[PDB]
Amino acid sequence: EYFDAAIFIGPTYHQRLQKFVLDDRYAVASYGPTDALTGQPLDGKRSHGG
Amino acid sequence: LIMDDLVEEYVETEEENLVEIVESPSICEGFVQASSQTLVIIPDNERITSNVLTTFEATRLVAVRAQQLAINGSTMLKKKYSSPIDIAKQELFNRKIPLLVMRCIKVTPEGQKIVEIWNPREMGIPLLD
Amino acid sequence: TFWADQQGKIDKLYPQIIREIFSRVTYDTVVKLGRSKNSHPEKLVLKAIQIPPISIRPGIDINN
Repeated sequence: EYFDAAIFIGPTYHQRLQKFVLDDRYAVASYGPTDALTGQPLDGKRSHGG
Repeated sequence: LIMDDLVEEYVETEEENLVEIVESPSICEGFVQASSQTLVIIPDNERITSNVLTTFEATRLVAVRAQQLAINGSTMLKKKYSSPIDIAKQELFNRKIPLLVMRCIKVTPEGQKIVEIWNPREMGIPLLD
Repeated sequence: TFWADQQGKIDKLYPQIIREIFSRVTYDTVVKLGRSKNSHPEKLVLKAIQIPPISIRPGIDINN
């Protein structure tokens, strides 16, 4: 179905910012590395838990 | 040898203006143990707290019952369910939950805990939906 | 470190001397100065420190 209004479509230069979801997304299970002192999970994705 | 990454320093700048001879006995002072309290249950006609369960209290009842149904398996629901959460929720709604709500309003220095024991099966039930 | 000056004559108040002086203090002075009986000045000098449990010093830097 054609739209009732005329749609403004044209070339626009677009940039892919280097913020990938695959790097940013993280999920952890119920167990993993823990801090020896406080017994809590380590900090962040890089430590594979937290 | 440039070390870098110093541990800094930490400064606190404030003041806490917290506004018969005697010797050392071991029984007059001390006694870290607290005296055992006695439970005073306010009579059912002297209770002045709400007869409608708060959402907090109803949620706590359902959660406790659901956990106990996770460890046990006995219930009073004619309509069987596959989840303990559903069983506990319907037990609360159908007014057949085997739990009592104790509301504590006092700690008397004489070692007296004054409470109001409320029956969830006779109480109003909040929305929860 | 503490320094005791007697009209220009100074002698170091070593922790042992301070401990003896504080042991000379009675409970009446502590109470009448508001300090709790469990806060007696004698407790401020230690002859046997506490080595903390390995729970708070794991990994084999504070252990140094």
